[PDB]
Amino acid sequence: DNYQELRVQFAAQAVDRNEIEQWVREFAYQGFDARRVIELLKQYGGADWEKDAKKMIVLALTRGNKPRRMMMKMSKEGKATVEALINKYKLKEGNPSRDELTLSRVAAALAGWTCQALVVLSEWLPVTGTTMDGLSPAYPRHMMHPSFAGMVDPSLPGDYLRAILDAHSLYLLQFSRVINPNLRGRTKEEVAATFTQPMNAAVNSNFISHEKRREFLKAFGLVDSNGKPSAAVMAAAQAYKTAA
Amino acid sequence: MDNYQELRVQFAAQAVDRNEIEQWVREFAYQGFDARRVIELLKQYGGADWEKDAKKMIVLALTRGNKPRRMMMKMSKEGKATVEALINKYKLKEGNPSRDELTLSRVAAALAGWTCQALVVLSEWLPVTGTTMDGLSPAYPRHMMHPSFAGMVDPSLPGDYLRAILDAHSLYLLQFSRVINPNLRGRTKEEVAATFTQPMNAAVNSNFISHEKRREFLKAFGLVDSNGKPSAAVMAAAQAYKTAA
Amino acid sequence: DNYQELRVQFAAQAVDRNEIEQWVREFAYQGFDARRVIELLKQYGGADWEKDAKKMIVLALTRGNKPRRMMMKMSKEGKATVEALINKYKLKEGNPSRDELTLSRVAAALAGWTCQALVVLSEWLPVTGTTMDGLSPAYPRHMMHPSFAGMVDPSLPGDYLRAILDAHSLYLLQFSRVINPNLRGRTKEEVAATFTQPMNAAVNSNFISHEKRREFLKAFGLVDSNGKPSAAVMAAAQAYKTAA
Amino acid sequence: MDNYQELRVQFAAQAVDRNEIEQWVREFAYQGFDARRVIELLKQYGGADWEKDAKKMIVLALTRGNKPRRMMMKMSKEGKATVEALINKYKLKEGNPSRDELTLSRVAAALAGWTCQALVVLSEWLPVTGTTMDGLSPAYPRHMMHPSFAGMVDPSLPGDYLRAILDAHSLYLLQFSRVINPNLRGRTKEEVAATFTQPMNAAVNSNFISHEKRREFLKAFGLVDSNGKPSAAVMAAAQAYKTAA
Amino acid sequence: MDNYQELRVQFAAQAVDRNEIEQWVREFAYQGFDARRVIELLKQYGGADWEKDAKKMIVLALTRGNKPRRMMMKMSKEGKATVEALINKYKLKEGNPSRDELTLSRVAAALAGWTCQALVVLSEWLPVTGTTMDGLSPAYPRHMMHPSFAGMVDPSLPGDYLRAILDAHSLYLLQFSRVINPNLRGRTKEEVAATFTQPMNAAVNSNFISHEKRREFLKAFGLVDSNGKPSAAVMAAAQAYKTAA
Amino acid sequence: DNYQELRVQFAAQAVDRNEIEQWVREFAYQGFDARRVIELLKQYGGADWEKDAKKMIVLALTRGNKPRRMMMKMSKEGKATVEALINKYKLKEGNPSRDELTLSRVAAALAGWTCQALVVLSEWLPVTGTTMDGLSPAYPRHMMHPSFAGMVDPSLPGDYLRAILDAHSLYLLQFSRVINPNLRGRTKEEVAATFTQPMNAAVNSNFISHEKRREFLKAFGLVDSNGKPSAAVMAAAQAYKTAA
Ligand SMILES: O=N[O-]
Ligand SMILES: O=N[O-]
Ligand SMILES: O=N[O-]
Ligand SMILES: O=N[O-]
Ligand SMILES: O=N[O-]
Ligand SMILES: O=N[O-]
Ligand code: NA
Ligand code: NA
Ligand code: NA
Ligand code: NA
Ligand code: NA
Ligand code: NA
Repeated sequence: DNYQELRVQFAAQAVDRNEIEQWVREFAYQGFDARRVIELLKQYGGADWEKDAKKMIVLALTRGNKPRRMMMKMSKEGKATVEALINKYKLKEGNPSRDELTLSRVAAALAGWTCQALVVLSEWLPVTGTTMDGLSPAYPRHMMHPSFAGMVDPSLPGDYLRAILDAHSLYLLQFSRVINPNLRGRTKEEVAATFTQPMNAAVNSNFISHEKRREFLKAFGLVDSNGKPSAAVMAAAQAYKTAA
Repeated sequence: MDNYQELRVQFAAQAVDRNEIEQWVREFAYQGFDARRVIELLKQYGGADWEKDAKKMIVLALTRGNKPRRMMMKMSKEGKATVEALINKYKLKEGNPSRDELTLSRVAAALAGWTCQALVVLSEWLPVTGTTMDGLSPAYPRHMMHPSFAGMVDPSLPGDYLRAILDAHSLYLLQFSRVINPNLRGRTKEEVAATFTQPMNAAVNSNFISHEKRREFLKAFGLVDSNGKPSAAVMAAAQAYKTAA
Repeated sequence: DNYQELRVQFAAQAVDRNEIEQWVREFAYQGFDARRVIELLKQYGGADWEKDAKKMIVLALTRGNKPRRMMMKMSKEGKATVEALINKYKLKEGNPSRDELTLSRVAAALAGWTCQALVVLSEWLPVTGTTMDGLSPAYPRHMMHPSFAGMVDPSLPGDYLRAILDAHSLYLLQFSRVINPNLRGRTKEEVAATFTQPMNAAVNSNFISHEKRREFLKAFGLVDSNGKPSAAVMAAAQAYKTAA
Repeated sequence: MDNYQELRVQFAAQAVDRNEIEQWVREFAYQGFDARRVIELLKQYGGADWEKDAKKMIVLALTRGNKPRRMMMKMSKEGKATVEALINKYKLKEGNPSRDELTLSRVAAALAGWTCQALVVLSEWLPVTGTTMDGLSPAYPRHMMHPSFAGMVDPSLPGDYLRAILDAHSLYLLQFSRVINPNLRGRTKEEVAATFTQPMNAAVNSNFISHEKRREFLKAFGLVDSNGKPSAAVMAAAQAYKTAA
Repeated sequence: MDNYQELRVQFAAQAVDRNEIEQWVREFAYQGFDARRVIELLKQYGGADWEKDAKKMIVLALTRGNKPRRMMMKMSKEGKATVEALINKYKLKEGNPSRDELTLSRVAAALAGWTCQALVVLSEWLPVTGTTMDGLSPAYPRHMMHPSFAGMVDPSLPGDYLRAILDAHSLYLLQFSRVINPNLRGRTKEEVAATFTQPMNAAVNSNFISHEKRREFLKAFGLVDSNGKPSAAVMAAAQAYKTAA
Repeated sequence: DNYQELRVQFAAQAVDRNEIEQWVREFAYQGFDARRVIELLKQYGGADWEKDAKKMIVLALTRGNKPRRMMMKMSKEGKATVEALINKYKLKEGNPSRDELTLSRVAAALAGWTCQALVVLSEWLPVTGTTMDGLSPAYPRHMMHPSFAGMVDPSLPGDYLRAILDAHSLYLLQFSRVINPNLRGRTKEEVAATFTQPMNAAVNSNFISHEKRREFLKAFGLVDSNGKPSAAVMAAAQAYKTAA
């Protein structure tokens, strides 16, 4: 048994690009499992799942991702509603197994609705639309949640895709610093290192086709019928370039 | 079949109803305290004695704070006995307990109409005195000198008038928050504001005391005129908050 | 049961200034209970209480307020005397109940004698008279303990009262910083925030009448027969104004 | 008698044999991992499946890191199942365990000849990308972009050529060590170098893969010519490391 | 009746007797050690061997310190055995125990008349050497180079002469306190002085060894003349302490 | 029993310089017991002790003084050798009793060989000869371990002795800072305060006579036949003078 010979023979094995890249995708970072999230919503929720999901998205966007914590500072009626949601959907916090629901996961799996809701919810978010407008004129409300990444069509022409992601990153920079106060004294590049992984995971996920995602981007007014980013997106992308 | 992509796209096609969503926002919003429950508990525990006891507890809250066991350690024998009896009768707690528990601060907040009037008498015995406030803004409104005041604000006031009322009140909240907490020593105005704006806005926007009755109190307190326009003293304090550090 | 109506009716209740101010006084900060202190001294001490109290005042002023701690660095004779005092008077430390004695409480309750003793004890105090003299010429020794606050007549004309308290505060500023080393890097205003509460409590307490307190101030040479502060008091008040 | 001074002086008179002492130095030198044991364990646990599984584990090491339980917490259901099976079959551990335990990093290191080739494909999915490296030194050699590369270095190369190869590799190691560890934020080049030079030199000088076969890999990778002279890209990267901060 | 105000005012009318109060001050003053008890314990434990053992313990205190168990860990077999026997015989402890316990430092302090003389021989083996002291003040008095020296000071010396003696001694205490404690690194002269002045003054003012016998030692040590006037070397060291940092 | 009289009579006792200085030496700091180290080596090692000691010195100089720690990062063969050494010689770490061996103690007790080995081992030491050469030209390799102190003849003329010790201290300054990283931000004088005690202990120990130590210094080329330090020693001494 010549271990040195086994080693050199191993090195002589093909470097199969197709095979290796498939493994990369198989082992890639995944933030959440959209198909499982919806399956669980339908399972626990039955006939009530759609309305309950909408409530859970409003909760995620205006109060956060800790159901037991938010209950401590809430009206009697609101607390009762959340209590019932926890018991019905077995809601957890943070990053449990894929067989468990969280408020943030509901928002992410149903991003088409979430992003639209941001238009309505703007002034009740941790970073408001008004604040974003100070950084870039008419900042797109549809981009104002990490859930937006799942609406991005990665097959857009490179320059258009980059503009969409840079624009969205301007929000992510502000949002990350509000949610995690310890990121306030860190550079843009350092903060980006913390939000790019989940962003790219959703951009490149197998959930919602390229064509359907671009349809959402067009419906949201983020790109025109030719896929070119809106003036507001271009402004925000430029603002990200010079952001600190 | 179980087409989750299809279910997701049809979910996205459903109405994003502004009126419906805004109702949910209100249902799920931050609540600092439950005024109706506070008064219910006062009446329950206090019976015929609740009104007088509530006034005592407000004076206690405004001059000694929100820690009944702590304040008893530095008090006259007679005062200590009064507070001891109040704790046992009303089951008083410290800080922020459940909705089913009373605290001194919650009594003051639930009964803000009286609390804000009492501030006129109590000015020189508050943690931040009226005299101190006067150095920051001339003739500072005494009615604004407790977090309880937020529950007297009418959120339907014209944007500029509402902003002035809140900015003026925030001048006090800035000083008060720094005095009661030596821990919040070297932080900026905005960092201190982050500690008081959430409970402030919750009381401003709560369903307790109608918009009209709130404005009536503001008028009675001399903080706004018949049209809701803030007084000279309020405007002065709002400007002082803008330039405050 | 209309809770909103109950609330507005409550607001319509009179704001009785006399009633409210009486409550303020009833609930006011009290540092110690002078009447109880003397009662306990007489009870535990019997025929020996007066002499023992004098010893306890010397202990409080030259060693501090921790009887068990000071015993660890004391002559055999001194240790035995303190041991006996602890056992006889059940002496405690810090802020126990009003039914318990401490060395500092004895000094405070019997401030008339304590303040006179300071003349003799000056160079053995944590802040010496010599040190005080560097800050203000001929600093009044009678003011050199927190116990002095109980000798202040709050009915003195405002300017005279202010001068007395400012003069006393010059000492309190130095003393607080010696006893609590963490106050050394804090501003005068910040240090004042820590000594003004117990000071004012004693100034405004119901123990020893206005007339009798002013008699002490006159006997100590701190005010003249017309209540006007001495030159030394005025000097110290001015020194406090410009102190850091 | 028991003359310890005499025994000590006669000990000092004994040979200080350079060849003997240098052999002891080698015997007792730092070892980061045991390549022969790694391959033995792979063959033992894997059987007919070991080669394909090893390739998977190398891709896993290079794109997700050295913590199999941690990476599983953010992975597809299918990916998680593959990794779970790999852990159970090969008894995978994290960090630096005993010689009798496999880790993902050890698989990559023991099979560096293949690992370094895979880096050409994997460039844009590594913690520090090839594109990032190109900004620091133009056309940075992809084959050098893993600590595994140290095991491909022939220590018998002429002094200047060896130094260039190692300096060029160290440019990557500087960036890589800072990226994977936010803990090593505000430290200098030399302080970061202190964390990677020991395992680097151990692999460079190890008895695994002959000097001649190592140089053959370097030649095949286009890093040196037929005489062992480093490529233009290697020289550029060596210079970049000199002036790096 | 129980008129506590009356009792308090009549208490204030009682004599504030300077002589009586000053006696109490002395009774209750800080005591660092009890010299009479130290010598009693030495005689008790040591019997016929106490004098020689005391000298050994003083040499031990001055050259190794006040931790007998610690010093044994870095000592010859013979030295260790001597110290071990001394610990068992005299029940030696570290730091500051009760009056009924001996320490090495207490032996040196209780027998300061001999300790200060031994410093002349021991100069170059102390934590701060005489040579080091000479760089700060020329011909620094060796007799002053231990805290034990404080017990040789006559507090009845004229104010200026006493101050000079203590200032000169304090120059050593400043250096000594900083050397034996790496913990007291970045503190000022006054902050270091706060750590040594209390035990210094206690020994200066203690009832052990008469004022006259203390001055006799000072004269014998060449530190003062027949009139109590400090030597040139003492004056030089006093001036050095004034300008020291 | 007059304790004051006993005290003054004690002071009247002779200050015997011979007696006192003998006690100083008896109680002096000792880093290790060379005679005991060799006795233990011979006892545990029997016929193998000399070869094993050489291995242990190479271990001490190239890996350090923690046998169980170094084993964790070592070849299978090397680990087995060290394991056997630990079991045979009952090797410990740090500062155990004199009846226990450590790797550093073997190197120190057999310094004559250790110092020669440094010539061979230079580039594998924590501070290399190459590094030392940057500070002082042709730095003497024989000085590059704390073990060297036991080769120093304290009877050398003062200037020659000082030059030897200053030269050796240049290495000790660099070495101490590498082994103890917390000494990096400390002054030369502060670092010296940590290495001078063990240095002087070995310089002045009763192990290996003055004549034999000087013979080693001459054989190592550190002094000439007249005891005068080499040019390299003088260079290093000067480098220590101006070192930070
Ligand atoms: O991790 N986003 O599918
Ligand atoms: O928390 N104010 O309703
Ligand atoms: O608290 N002084 O009565
Ligand atoms: O640790 N590389 O053999
Ligand atoms: O503490 N000296 O008596
Ligand atoms: O401590 N050296 O013998
Ligand atoms: Na998404
Ligand atoms: Na309302
Ligand atoms: Na008093
Ligand atoms: Na090899
Ligand atoms: Na005396
Ligand atoms: Na040695």
